[PDB]
Amino acid sequence: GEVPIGDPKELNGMEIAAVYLQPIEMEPRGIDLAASLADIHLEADIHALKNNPNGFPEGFWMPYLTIAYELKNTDTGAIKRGTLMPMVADDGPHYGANIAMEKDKKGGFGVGNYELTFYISNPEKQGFGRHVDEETGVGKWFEPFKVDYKFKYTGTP
Amino acid sequence: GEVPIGDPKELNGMEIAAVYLQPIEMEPRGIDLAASLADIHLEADIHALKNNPNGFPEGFWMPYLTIAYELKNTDTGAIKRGTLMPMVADDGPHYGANIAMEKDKKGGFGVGNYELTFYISNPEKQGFGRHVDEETGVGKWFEPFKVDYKFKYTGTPK
Ligand SMILES: [Cu+2]
Ligand SMILES: [Cu+2]
Repeated sequence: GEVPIGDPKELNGMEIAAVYLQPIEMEPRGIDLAASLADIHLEADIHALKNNPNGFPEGFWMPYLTIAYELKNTDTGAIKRGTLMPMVADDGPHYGANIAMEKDKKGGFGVGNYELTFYISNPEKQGFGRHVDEETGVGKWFEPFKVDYKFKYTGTP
Repeated sequence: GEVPIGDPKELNGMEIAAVYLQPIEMEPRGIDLAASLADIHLEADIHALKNNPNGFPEGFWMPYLTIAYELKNTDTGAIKRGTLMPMVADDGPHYGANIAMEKDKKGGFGVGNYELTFYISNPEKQGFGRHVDEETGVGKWFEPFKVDYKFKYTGTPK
């Protein structure tokens, strides 16, 4: 039961898609917003394309990324920011966050039209290395980038 | 190319293999022992088995693991320890380190008989999360564990 967000993008060797579903319970506790405080779980699905230039096998999950988001209700003008955290669910690893929409104390994050932006930086920021020898080496990582989606939020699932 | 260390182990929903190669030039610089100062590149290859209890599809690389190693020359008694760091090569991600063997004059790390031990802790130690709700959740992570290999080190591959 995942709601697609906008259209997926292909860039920097990766497919980058967004979905939301109902709030989830994550361990370790005290990091992700508690399920009962949230209205959605937002996920970024990020996997390697064919011929990924940093050596990741097609379809592999892209690990050690730093991902921030911005969510804007274009009807009300309300904007929030946060980060997506790496975690695993029954359908495998992803980057996600529980997010208050209707339940956000500030208001303005209810049913309506939204723009979602991911701000993504490469794994080296988190100490992940790459071979650069002639035999087994791989190319440079992408510079930090953003991807943008548009979607209708129809209410908490 | 790659020299296999011992046999791969299937444990805790993962296949856990060890290999060594020639020393590898890594980026970013300083993230590991310089290739020129090393004799081997030690790698741990760790992927999900079928029916992985923590949600990982078969074949996927297991990320965010903490992998400490101990390498012991059982002939000489020489021991060294370190950690294998996550990185990617043209055939995919793994955990690795450049290691001085003959070049290490602080111990007897020459050609001979070795025991290699990996001490492996689960992704939660590095902040990686898991769903635990009924609908989308996965099983509990393994407690820290060790795997042991024996091999003959014959010098840098060439
Ligand atoms: Cu999640
Ligand atoms: Cu390596």
